[PDB]
Amino acid sequence: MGLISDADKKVIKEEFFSKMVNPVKLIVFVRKDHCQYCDQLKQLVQELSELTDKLSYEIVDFDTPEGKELAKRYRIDRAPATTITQDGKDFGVRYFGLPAGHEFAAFLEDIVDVSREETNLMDETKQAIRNIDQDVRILVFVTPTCPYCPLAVRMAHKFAIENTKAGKGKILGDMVEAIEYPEWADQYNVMAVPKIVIQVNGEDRVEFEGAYPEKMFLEKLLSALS
Amino acid sequence: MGLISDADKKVIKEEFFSKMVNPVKLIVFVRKDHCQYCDQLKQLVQELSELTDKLSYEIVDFDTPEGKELAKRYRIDRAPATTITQDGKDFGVRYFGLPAGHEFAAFLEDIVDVSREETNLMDETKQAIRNIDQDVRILVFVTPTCPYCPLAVRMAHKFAIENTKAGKGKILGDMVEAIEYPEWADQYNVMAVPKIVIQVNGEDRVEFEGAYPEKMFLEKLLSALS
Ligand SMILES: [Zn+2]
Ligand SMILES: [Zn+2]
Repeated sequence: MGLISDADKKVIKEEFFSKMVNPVKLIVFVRKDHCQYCDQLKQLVQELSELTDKLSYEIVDFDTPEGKELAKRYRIDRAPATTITQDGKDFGVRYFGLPAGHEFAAFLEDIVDVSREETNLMDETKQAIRNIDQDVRILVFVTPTCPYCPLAVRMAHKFAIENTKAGKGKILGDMVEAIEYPEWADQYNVMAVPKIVIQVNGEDRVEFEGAYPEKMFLEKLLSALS
Repeated sequence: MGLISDADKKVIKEEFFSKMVNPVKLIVFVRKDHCQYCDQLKQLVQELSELTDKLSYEIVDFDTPEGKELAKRYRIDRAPATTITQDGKDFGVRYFGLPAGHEFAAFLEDIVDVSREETNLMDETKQAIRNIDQDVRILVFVTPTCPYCPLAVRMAHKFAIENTKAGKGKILGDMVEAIEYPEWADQYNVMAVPKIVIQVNGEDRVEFEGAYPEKMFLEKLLSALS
């Protein structure tokens, strides 16, 4: 039932989904082993798609040969994962795990921006991001209780949307819910969050902790591109 | 080196350790397998004991038959764990994992209260806590980035100190650093923190999320004692 209260539904419809333009499809990858919150993720996306005719979803079994083929196409290497697409078009906007806590609002805002295919990034930032031609993966490790984590996840996602808009689609912005991916978090000594890891061509280049303002965050990414 | 800066040392000495009365001994349990931050914990306690002659420590290897005997005596069932004692006397004040983030200040405050063998708990709360005669274990799951988590950990620890003072010593207040104990956190569906689990006689009785004020927190514990 109410993973989303009826009062919440009204707010979501009025303050978020009323701003949608193009149809968005939530492609969710799940599996049978080690998916503690997979059912919650499943029901969340289903309840959200009932609030508007511009939102749809597709549940994919990562364990199947079919799911593996789809994942590869969407550059997904783990499950649970959700990529927010514009009618199936990959925008590099992904969430690994459950978007709980204030990550929920970031999830909704991401849906709107992919739908609008634009962001509120500063002009200078947009110019730089749209010029990036290298494969970049931005991992943003977060925990459910983290006031500033959403800012970092949204920044990574705005970068991905703009690069996709430019026709490159080379930036992957990945929110990673640490509680659900302990081995991955441990790999990067994640304690304080948000912890950001920028990889270029599959190799680590820059790692830092904290939600940095737009200008400083951009600077970090550009420096990793050296 | 500086897990603790020299400026930090001055603050610690002046605002915390200057208030100590009786000697405190930090008994730390470590192991070889799955102790990612064991070395950091080790160096932290060693650096802290250098700031005052009223603080000492003892590193115990949980893997050894000797360490297992000591752990049993200190009611420790996992490693890494640190119990804050008054010259070796068990006060039910434990930390499972690294006291990073603002848990560091809570760690220092706990050292002072065990040293003083008293707390700032309200009179009514003290009266009720000192009367508890049942075995109670309060688990407080936290993450490094969690503004209100320290409040809950300190409340659990103040309860343990008072019950020990009363001559009962039946309350165990356990801070559990979720990142380091994922299996344990998963067992209790820990997402939002702090998540509190109150067990009486080894069995779960009450589970809730959030730092509740003193009165409400006490109410929760008493209700589990029914
Ligand atoms: Zn409104
Ligand atoms: Zn001062």
